Amino acid sequence: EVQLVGSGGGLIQPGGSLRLSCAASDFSVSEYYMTWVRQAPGKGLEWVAVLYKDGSQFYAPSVKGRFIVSRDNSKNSLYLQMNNLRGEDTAVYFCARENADYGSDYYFGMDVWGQGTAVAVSSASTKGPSVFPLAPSGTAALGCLVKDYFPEPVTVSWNSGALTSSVHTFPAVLQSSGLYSLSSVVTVPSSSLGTQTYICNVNHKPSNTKVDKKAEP
Amino acid sequence: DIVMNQSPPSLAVTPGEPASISCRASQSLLYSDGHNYLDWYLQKPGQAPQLLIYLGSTRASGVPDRFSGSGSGTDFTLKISRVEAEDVGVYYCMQPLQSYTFGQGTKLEIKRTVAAPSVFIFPPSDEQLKSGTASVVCLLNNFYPREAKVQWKVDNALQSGNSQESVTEQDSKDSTYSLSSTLTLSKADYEKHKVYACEVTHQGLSSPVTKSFNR
Amino acid sequence: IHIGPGRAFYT
Repeated sequence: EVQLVGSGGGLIQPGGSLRLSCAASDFSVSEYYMTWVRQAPGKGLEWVAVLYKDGSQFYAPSVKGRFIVSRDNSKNSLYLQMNNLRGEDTAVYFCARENADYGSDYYFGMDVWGQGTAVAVSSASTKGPSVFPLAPSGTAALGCLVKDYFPEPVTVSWNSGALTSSVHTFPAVLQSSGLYSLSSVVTVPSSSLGTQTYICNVNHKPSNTKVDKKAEP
Repeated sequence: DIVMNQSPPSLAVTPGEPASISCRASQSLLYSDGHNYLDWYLQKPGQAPQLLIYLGSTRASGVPDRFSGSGSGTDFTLKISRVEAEDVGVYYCMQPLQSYTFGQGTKLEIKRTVAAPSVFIFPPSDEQLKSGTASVVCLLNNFYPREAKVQWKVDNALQSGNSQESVTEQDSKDSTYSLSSTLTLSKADYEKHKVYACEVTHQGLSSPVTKSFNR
Repeated sequence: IHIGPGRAFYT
């Protein structure tokens, strides 16, 4: 499988620096033009940096002289060193393989993208979430309450990725406390209630917290 | 300083109907090499953008027949001949000629019949009460259209500025929505009452619907 | 040969 998987990122105080990683599979990051595209919360797509196979580097004006695009020929990785971070930088960063060589004529668009890693510039310290069970009783519904955390994102799944269909993880809501909070739910048959383990796996990267909660009647 | 202008911001389409999104550039994305340098990308909710069409008019490997890109010079059009429930998301156009710039984006929505919500109410966990807070959670599962009234009533006496909602993105299988409303109370106030109720009005319901419980 | 970001800046 050909893909980009990126990592790093998380919460980082204003002014601080931060390195985003991104690693190729089944192609060489040294053999394609590579790009970094970000997306501010709610807002749309903004290009940030490009690194050409033909050595060179260029940056969007908004960041130029704070970000740096490096690759590693041996680690097969693309990097985005981000220095002196303003809040205007908090967004989701996507590295992408621009399948093009202007040398020859050919061009084939942003061929491959990464899953996208989140960066949050903020004064405030992290806080990991409390998880509480949402308990049930044709078909029935159960869920998890993921209260009081910061910053976004938090990732929820059920039975370690097994249970997908009928699942609904809601957008986080901002609470009066400055802290985010969400809920995730599944609808299942009332019959498999007495006989099926339903555990939701909450994972909050920047607070290093990781919870598996057994929702039961 | 090429600027792209996408039209419209949003459009609703019934599966089977055609759709047609427009991108308009500040300058000509026609290059002296005899090619049109403009792309079309789909960003399905909570995913990375996926390429649809490069070089103004050439569909990428894997993209369905139904997607076609046309245009030249400075005016361009992405067209879906027959929309499917799963074409829902946001469509962006990008030019890779002068820097890299994107359209404002275009939210594609599916139209479908009315769907009434099935409703669930969740009393606060014992685990959470042992922490001085009480969250009463209410689920509206798989309904259409998107608008719905959720009214909390404690000891039959409704609240205000007391709850808050969150709504899923339109599902890509059945083009439905789902909704969470959350009544947050102090552990204090929560013991002071016995019946908690969740009253939802919605287009797919003849008369309103309540789900409730007892302490 | 790369004067800037984009196809338009390749000599």
